[PDB]
Amino acid sequence: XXXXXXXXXXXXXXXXXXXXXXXXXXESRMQHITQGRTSMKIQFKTAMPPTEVLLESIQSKVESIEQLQRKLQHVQPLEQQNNE
Amino acid sequence: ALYTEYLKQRNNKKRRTPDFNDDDDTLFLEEYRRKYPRIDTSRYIPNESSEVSLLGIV
Amino acid sequence: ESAQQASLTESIPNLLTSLQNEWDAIMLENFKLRST
Amino acid sequence: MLCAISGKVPRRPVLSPKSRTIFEKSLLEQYVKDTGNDPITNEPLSIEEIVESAQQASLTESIPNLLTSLQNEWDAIMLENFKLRSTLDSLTKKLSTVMYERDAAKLVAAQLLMEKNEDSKDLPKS
Amino acid sequence: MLCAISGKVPRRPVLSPKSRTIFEKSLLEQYVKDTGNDPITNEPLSIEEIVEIAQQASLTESIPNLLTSLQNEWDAIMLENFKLRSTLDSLTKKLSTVMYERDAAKLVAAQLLMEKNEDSKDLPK
Amino acid sequence: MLCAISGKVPRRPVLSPKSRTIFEKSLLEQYVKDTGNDPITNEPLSIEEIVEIVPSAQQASSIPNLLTSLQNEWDAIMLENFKLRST
Repeated sequence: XXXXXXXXXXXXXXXXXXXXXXXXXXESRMQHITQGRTSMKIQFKTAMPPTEVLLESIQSKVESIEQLQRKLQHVQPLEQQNNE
Repeated sequence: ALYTEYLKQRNNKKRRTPDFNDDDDTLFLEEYRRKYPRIDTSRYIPNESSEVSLLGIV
Repeated sequence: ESAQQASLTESIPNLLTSLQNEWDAIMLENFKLRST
Repeated sequence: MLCAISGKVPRRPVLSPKSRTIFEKSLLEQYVKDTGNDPITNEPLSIEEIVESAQQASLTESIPNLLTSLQNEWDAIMLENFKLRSTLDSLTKKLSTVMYERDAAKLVAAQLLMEKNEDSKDLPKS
Repeated sequence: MLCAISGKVPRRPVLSPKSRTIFEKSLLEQYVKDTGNDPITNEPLSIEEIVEIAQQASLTESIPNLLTSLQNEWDAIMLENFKLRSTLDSLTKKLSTVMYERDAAKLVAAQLLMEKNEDSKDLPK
Repeated sequence: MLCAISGKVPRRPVLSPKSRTIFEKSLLEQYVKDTGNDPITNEPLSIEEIVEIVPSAQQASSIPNLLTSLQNEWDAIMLENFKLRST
């Protein structure tokens, strides 16, 4: 009981010290930017591959879907003139 | 007023540019780019999983 | 008392470019509709 | 897009006003003429109850659809926080017991370093 | 007042019967669809198990600024989520450094006990 | 922010897991000891069936309402566009 509370109190103290070391930061800044340059490289290369793979398949389907949308805009405009 | 004046309110043109060896301000701006790029790469994964099936269904 | 929209491949833009266009398109249409 | 009774693509869709579901007119008409009911819920429905303005619409694409998108973003990211809140409560709990076993053991390392050297200090003098 | 998943004020809260915890309907459903369990107690729970159980509207103040607010708030939450994850990795990392010292120390006690055992034999002679 | 027996502001809001309605621990407990039932629906309920105490754990005590506010203003935008188009 006494040993359980002394460990819970110390764990809260270390938790406050961990929240204090994090709030001060937000040498070290150069490492984070380089970590992003790895990400930017790795991720955006994946993005560009995912994009161009999708684009090849989906730019065709976009045109298919987008040229169909233009048909609603003319199917509507005629609708009103006929109702009128 | 926006339509009459013919001017749209400016959005956050910040995430795109940034700069390395900045300060505490660019430390934030850098950390923003990471989390959104991870969200981006996760947001491209669930699209490619289905792929063209989700598009042709619509 | 289902619909599917294929979220674009280049889906930052949702906060900046897409949302901006939506409130432009709402603004300049109703103004033009008030003119009509 | 489908008719719920047959499963075909209905060429004359008419929606009922008791069980909200898109039926094919020619199919549902016969269902009503059999018995005045809605096929799904078995609630009363007549032929006049079944139903086949000026604001122009555009197709559902990626303002309202954009707002429901941002819910998906945040609601998913909120679960991402749980994965790290729950995992933090295991690591800190194992750290607390680890540092306690370290603090309980290092008192015994300090006494054995005393006792083994004291036994060497005692024995060598004799 | 708070759903124990996201931290929001729930607009359609639902309570689990395996563990007394008011969750939000959207978030608890996604978890059950991932794995049929309760997020706190890890007890076998389903969607039909849930029992559907203050609303005060925010009046920000006296619209172009509200665009930049929502930008800043998403910008802040992105970093408030990031900071909380690197801290988790480094608390686990520093925990792993303690485990090596814990097991390394109890090997060093074995040699120290031998030096005590060797001493007790010599003292008797 | 109200109990569904007396009508007081509940300082320990407990709920029955048969009909979703937040009561106060004192009053619901007195109703259960009187007769083992839920006061609203008259279904079966016991003391162990009740979920007691506040829920905050691994949660921490903005953002979500901004999107709600964005919806509420759009809701007017649509209503206005309708009446403008009718005329």
